[PDB]
Amino acid sequence: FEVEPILEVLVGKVLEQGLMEVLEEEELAAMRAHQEHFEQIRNAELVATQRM
Amino acid sequence: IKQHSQQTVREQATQMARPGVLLDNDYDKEVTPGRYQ
Repeated sequence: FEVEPILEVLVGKVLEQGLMEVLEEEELAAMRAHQEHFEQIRNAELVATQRM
Repeated sequence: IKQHSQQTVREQATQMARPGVLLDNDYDKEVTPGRYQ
């Protein structure tokens, strides 16, 4: 009964912080991946146009 | 010479389910009301 409150508050805090951090990291990494995918197509077509 | 009983007063805190930091253990009980007078 002396450890009940610390336990409950810590458990919930850790779970919430973890879920929020995971969602934010996934979104940022996924945006970086989209930017990289556009950057490569752009460069390939630039090379083709320069050749022509 | 008679006998009388004494007891101090005792206090409680209630905290509701919080959308934030809180996770509460459930150690409660349920009941059905029935009629009232």
